[PDB]
Amino acid sequence: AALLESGGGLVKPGGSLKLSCTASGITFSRYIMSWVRQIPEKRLEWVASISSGGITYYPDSVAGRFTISRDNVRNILYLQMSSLRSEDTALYYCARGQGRPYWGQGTLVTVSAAKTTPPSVYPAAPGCGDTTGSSVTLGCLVKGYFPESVTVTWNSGGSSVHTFPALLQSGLYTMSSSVTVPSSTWPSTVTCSVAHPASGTTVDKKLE
Amino acid sequence: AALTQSPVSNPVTLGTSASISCRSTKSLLHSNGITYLYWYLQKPGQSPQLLIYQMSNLASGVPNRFSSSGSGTDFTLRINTVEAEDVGVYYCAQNLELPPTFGAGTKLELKRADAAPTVSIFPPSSEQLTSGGASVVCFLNNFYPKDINVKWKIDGSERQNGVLNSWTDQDSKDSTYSMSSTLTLTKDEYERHNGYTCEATHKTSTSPIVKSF
Repeated sequence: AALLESGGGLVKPGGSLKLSCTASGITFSRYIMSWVRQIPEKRLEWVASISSGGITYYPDSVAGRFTISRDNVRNILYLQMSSLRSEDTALYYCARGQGRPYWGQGTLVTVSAAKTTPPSVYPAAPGCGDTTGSSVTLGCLVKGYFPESVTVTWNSGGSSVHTFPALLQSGLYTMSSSVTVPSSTWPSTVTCSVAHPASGTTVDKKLE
Repeated sequence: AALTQSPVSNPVTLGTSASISCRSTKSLLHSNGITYLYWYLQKPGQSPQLLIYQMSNLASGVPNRFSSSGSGTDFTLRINTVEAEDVGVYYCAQNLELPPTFGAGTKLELKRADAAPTVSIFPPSSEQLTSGGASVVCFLNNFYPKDINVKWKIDGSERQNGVLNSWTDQDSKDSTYSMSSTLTLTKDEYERHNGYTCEATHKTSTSPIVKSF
């Protein structure tokens, strides 16, 4: 049993977008299917619901701009958004809330005018004259990107990782990520992999 | 149907039980005998995870350290033998009637021994320099409690202008806190000085853990 949202992306204010949701092991036509959303600030917000009988419910916030629908044959849930507003930016989830709630991984919807930009990755390694050896702190600085959604990976095997929340500066996002390992293994190539799908970019830099 | 929970739990000692309260303006007890209350968890940088549904049914994968009880209007999520990995924000919610409503979430606070920040400063990378930019970064990792200040000194002078700080949530394995401090400035300005210090004044020792190059 799995629900999969899709269709999210960057859209200009006043624009429109259609989210879809497929499912495995769940027959949409039998329940009150819903769409919910969360702004990184947290706390879910109900967006729309459609009963088994096809009755639609919407909160005032989207009442005449959003349209929830369902294709009972193909078993697909839709969310037609229109006259998109900045305050609509969030992660949208497809959800079967009755009984045991099930929801998808979510799809990001960004309502902005700003131009999307790939991230600039800068290595943070110990310069000249610094306490190193017994466990050293290495890291990668990622700045100059827009669609916040960005993920950093260190060799795919990190437990001493520290990914810091991204802060917005002059319209561009900047976040850093630190790692730590003993110098005894320091000379074994340390590389950070920064992924940023909204830019279709993936940058990797091996420190020192 | 408004569900209300406190924003933060009282600090909890690892290995002991934690309690997270939640209240609804209306009874969630349905005539079929089932109480339509569910709990989900939001960990730092992950998707919401269902914990309990219908008041007392654990979702597969959820260890039995978790349990929920309560009347139709007042509920308690209980977590026994709290582990470091339990940190995050616990949300109660109701699926009794439309429209679906949710609690504001309660952040589970984990208590542990004081710890000093392992500071690490880094000078602008050659790459960033070739692009005209010059930002100096220094981490203050794995400290406790999350209270700290951080101070920058350019050539012995106090600079707080172009400084940006970012804090992480409580570590799911260390129960500690980490912070990042980045002093961003023009390459021209950067070369206009030679000494850069990262000061970390934690509520311990009374003596700041400075680092500079």
